[PDB]
Amino acid sequence: WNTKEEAKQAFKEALKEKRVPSNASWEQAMKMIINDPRYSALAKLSEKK
Repeated sequence: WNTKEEAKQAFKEALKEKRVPSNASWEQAMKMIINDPRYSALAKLSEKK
């Protein structure tokens, strides 16, 4: 992604796919896409943005 906001949107989408609890922290939310190779692109993007 070339836009930080668009990156955040992609994260939220993956968070929905990972059924991330609304009471879960941002860090915990990212862990769901970090441990999942399928979203490794977003795991790195979260550091790029």
